Amino acid sequence: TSCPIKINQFEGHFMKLQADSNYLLSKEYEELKDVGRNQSCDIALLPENRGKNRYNNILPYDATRVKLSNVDDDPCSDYINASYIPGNNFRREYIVTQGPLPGTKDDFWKMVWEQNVHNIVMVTQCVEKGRVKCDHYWPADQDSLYYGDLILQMLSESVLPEWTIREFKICGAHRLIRHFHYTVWPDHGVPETTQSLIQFVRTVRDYINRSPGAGPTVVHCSAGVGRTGTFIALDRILQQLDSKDSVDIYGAVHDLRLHRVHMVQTECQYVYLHQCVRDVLRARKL
Ligand SMILES: [Cl-]
Ligand SMILES: [Cl-]
Repeated sequence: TSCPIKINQFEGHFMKLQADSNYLLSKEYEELKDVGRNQSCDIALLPENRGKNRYNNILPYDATRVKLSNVDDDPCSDYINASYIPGNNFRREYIVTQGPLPGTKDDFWKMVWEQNVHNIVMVTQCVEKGRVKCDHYWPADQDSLYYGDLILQMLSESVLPEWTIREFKICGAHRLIRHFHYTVWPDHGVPETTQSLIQFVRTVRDYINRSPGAGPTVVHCSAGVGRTGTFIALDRILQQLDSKDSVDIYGAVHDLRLHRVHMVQTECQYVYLHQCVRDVLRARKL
């Protein structure tokens, strides 16, 4: 369930993994294949919930799903496609979810309100080369909108070359929510540089560390598994490097997989995590 590498050995460890056409890397990534796989997704499968899943084969485990509150009238009114995920420090440091659908964006905001979320991380565009990935579930401008019993107002939007940071006020109290939208992930494969995602993660983590009251950080892409799991794994491992004498990429991904299917969905993303750590450690060493 873990594979901790001493920082001074990490360079050579990763070269070793990469030798003979990623021979041993592939072997290790495959060891993760089965983690979590005993767990059912019965609630997600109930007829009343079918329209609430973006992908009919990417569903939260019963044991770790986030539940919406309910009172009077409440079939599976408690359902959203979202899972609690541990971080470097505590259980439920994140909530991972699918890209909201037009028909579940009210549920999404209800969850953000009920869970005291102050930071949302989005690692997809809404449409990628014409394929719908996520509904545009926030306001397009500063004009307010209702989502269910909540009112949302976008107070600010700061567009940078690789991500956009929005701030919303939500009234249900009123709270300030920041949205960190990474806008450059390639349509296929991982980002072209490690620096891009490293700098994005570092920026998000700065803000999270400035939100001590908050509930979990929401992270999503389209399905809430591959890019999302890579983002969370990188956030967790970068914190390891700052605190610790070793780094456990395998262990972070193992832990993510115990909580949601497919977290870090491709070997390419698993390689990218190693290349990110390799690059940070090279710069430190120097
Ligand atoms: Cl749920
Ligand atoms: Cl960790």
